[PDB]
Amino acid sequence: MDINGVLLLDKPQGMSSNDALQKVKRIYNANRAGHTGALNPLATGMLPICLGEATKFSQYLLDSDKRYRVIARLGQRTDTSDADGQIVEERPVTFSAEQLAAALDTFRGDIEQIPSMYSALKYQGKKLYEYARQGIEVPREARPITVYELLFIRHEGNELELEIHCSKGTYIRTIIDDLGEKLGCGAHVIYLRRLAVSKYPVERMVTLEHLRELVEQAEQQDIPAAELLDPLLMPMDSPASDYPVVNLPLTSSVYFKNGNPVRTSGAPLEGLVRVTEGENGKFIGMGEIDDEGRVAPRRLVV
RNA sequence: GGCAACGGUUCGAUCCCGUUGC
Repeated sequence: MDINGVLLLDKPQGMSSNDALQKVKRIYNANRAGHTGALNPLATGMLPICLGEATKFSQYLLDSDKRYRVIARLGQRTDTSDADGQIVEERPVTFSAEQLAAALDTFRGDIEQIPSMYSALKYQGKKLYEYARQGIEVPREARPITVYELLFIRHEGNELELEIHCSKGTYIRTIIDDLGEKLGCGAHVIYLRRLAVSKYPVERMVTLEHLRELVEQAEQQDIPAAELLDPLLMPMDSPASDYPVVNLPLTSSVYFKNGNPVRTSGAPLEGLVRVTEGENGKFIGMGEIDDEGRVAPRRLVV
């Protein structure tokens, strides 16, 4: 009975995202597990973990929006754009309040971004950071990201704190390093927390220690860790919740499950959709409307 | 299932996802 679902963990600081994933994977004794977007060791926040069948639809989160809380240290520039690196430049913070508003505004809307060499973006088979750590630079191509909202939380001393909502693949890290140059002093990130991923309730987040407490509480009360861990998970189809659902009668789905496109009533004129079966409205996987208007299976649950 | 190339995701994912080849 492999476990399937989504766990909204709150990543501990100074831990790599893969490490958090493995510990969660082991804790739930799940055969398969993947995360839907990384968080740097320094950062903390929401890191969705897809378990079992859920890993199948992880691309949808991977591509959704994320909201962050970040504090930057003005006057200093690091080689990795964050506190976890060596300082390469240190200059006086001398920008006027109005110079700070103009800048914060240049990063609003649709913009192009050249990510840090210290990232997992792939170049010729290797991770960019691999070249970095070896003291090598490679040409990068500006990527198009979207800043939905930028919030000026404050500005005290050498600190500037903001909260931003952005599209997938956004390196707030780079905005700070970029902004640091616009202002004239330099700037690296010292605090980073992902508040949300897509329309996910921060109220469902749980910390690694909290999971470890439930496990402990389980042996103690002599009950299966599952009876406590399982309820913390979101449904496996949640990653595709952003799509229209469609139900098929047991009769129409037996064909669907054999890779056969089928016809139904309330079937969208195009795009992806979640497919469910008769009564319970049980989820059986992702479909897509083809040229003939039928609902063609694309990825199914075993 | 698997193996390989390449890409994705905010950096120490071989491990998760996708394209392609076998």
